[PDB]
Amino acid sequence: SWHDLYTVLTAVIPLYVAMILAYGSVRWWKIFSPDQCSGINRFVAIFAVPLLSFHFISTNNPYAMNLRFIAADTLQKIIMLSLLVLWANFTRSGSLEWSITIFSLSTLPNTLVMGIPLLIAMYGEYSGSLMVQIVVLQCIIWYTLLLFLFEFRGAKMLIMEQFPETAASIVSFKVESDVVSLDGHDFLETDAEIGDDGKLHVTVRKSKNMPPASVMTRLILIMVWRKLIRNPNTYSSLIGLIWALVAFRWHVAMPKIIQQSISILSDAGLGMAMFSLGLFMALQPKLIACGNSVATFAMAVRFLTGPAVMAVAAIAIGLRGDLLRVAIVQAALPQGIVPFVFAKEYNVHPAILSTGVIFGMLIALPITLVYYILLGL
Amino acid sequence: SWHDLYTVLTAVIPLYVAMILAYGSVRWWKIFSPDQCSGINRFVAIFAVPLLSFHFISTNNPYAMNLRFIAADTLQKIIMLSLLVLWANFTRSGSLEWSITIFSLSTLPNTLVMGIPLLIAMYGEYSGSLMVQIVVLQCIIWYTLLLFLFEFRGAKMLIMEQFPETAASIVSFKVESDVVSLDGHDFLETDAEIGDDGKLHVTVRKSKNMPPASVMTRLILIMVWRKLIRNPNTYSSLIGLIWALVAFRWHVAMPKIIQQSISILSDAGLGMAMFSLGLFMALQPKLIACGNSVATFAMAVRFLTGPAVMAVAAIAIGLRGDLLRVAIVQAALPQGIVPFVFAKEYNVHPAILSTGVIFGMLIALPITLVYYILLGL
Repeated sequence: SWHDLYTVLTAVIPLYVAMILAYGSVRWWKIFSPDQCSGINRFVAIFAVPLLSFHFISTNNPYAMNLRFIAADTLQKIIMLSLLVLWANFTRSGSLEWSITIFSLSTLPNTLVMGIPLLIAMYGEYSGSLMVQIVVLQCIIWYTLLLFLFEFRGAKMLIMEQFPETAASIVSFKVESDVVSLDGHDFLETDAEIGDDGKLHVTVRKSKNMPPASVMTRLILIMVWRKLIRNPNTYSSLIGLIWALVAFRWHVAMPKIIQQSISILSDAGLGMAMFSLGLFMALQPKLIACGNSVATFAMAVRFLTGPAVMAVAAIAIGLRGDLLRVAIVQAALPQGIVPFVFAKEYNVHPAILSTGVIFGMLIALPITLVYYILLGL
Repeated sequence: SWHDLYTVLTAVIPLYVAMILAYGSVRWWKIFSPDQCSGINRFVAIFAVPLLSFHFISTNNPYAMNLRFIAADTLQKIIMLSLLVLWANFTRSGSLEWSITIFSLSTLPNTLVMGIPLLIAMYGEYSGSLMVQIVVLQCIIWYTLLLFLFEFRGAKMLIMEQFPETAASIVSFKVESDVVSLDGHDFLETDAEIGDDGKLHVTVRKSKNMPPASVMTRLILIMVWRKLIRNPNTYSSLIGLIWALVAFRWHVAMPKIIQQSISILSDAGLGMAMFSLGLFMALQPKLIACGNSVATFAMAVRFLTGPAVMAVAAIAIGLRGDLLRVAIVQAALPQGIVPFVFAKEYNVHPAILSTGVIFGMLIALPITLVYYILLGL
């Protein structure tokens, strides 16, 4: 039909209007300076996104989750991880960075900003609830797993570089409180001291053999804790989950004054998110970053492999009806912002992820509309 | 009672929560740089305030205005202008700058950001409609009159300084297109050429006698047009008024897609306005700028003279019932932002206006609550 297409367009165009307004304000009309845009982006990331996430999570009911949908979403990621492990361990071309980038491209779409309105327009409010559950799972688990992988890579790099031969007998790690990351952007020095028994201890502070897995486990856990304790998204997710649990357990209603206090800043989340995405689009030197072959490979992976593995897993478990379609449409969404930020901070193929987010936001309307039409027959 | 007090507090606290959040982010937790705050303020002023004003104006019905309320609001300003004229012309202590500052302090409260929610909570939606009408009148007329006065002062200063003796016989003024203001922040040079008949013409370009009023009228009109053509508020007000007229004449409904496109950025108006006010509060070196005596004089004028002249005019015309109270409560609101911006750009007592806006926002809750209680007996 065409009325449903008009409803989908009505839902999706205002986001693009905000994006184009920001793009023109920076590129055509020359209104905002780069550092002013940085300040707007900082405000958005610190305030508008965490409050929107809190508002979405604290309304979701954790006692009415759809088990099979979560099972399919987890099964596709298990399939992807298995494929990556087999490719990396049993082929000379495999690498950890490529595995991380492929996992991010093929398994982490943008569900918060764009997924909820588009899926609500396409199928209804139950699709919105499913997107909320997916966002909750993504925030609690998959972002934590990405951080685990990034911290493991950083720790491996530090161990390999600092102790090419001495790292054989290391058993303990010490890190000062001033250390916040293992990216390498700062001056990290590890003093070494001989133990009484004969082993060697190392202390990490700010200015090819493997030790046993226990010490890496401890170090990675410490780093992951130190970075989760200083991230607004973790606080938003945890507080929202706890409040949702208690409120749907004891039917407790939040005070109206606190609700309005949260909403007065939560109401700016979607428009400011799209505006900041437009600012990011305008600040880039050119729309396509990596190049023709790399960009077409990334776009093909994002818009084909994700839907393909989603279909395989969904018919494998037994998803049927509109739910199945929802999964496929969820798989074809543009790639998320949080993995892009992670790739920027750890500098693991940031150009490919930037091409992903921006060009996917640009060309998701034709691709998602085509998916909707084909699944509509 | 106390339930009505709780409702008023519920309406007003979230604004202060946003303000305090911004103040702490800049002062306590040190999140935003001064230029990032400037970028946020620029975004707010360019986008969020004009769109909020457009949304409010385009919904108002211009065929159902309350004539007597507008008559009282205009009568108080006529009284103030008459008092200022008598004081300035017939006393050696009178001045134009003092008259402008007193008029701004005593006649221009903040009705858009704070007046509408507070008055809706206090008295109902009809109070909101009255505040919308007041905002429309303020945007169309009184801001234009302020600009007329400021441009007249600038033209007088330029004429007096450039031609202490030659300005007697000037008859025509020419201004190049690059000139945007008469503030003096730029290099303004006025070439003089002798006419064929014998008079002298002057051309203004960017690097005690009075001429007849026609030439000042022409020059001031040209400058006012050149500045109204480059102000988002004028476009917002004009387009909103035209759309409201046609839509309430022919019962035309705006397309839903355009409505959502406007609303996605209009929804951030109130929270971002309060956030920017908090940023302004945090960026100042100290809360009180002018000093103890000047601040107490300005605050006393704002919170006593305005209500007093409002009462005089309202009982003079014959306002009775809650409407009368509304006027008084409208007169005790904190002083507006647009006159403060005007005073900043023309540098006419900016410290007093800054003290006005900030300290009035701080202590309007006790004063307005006291007014509500006393008028409630």
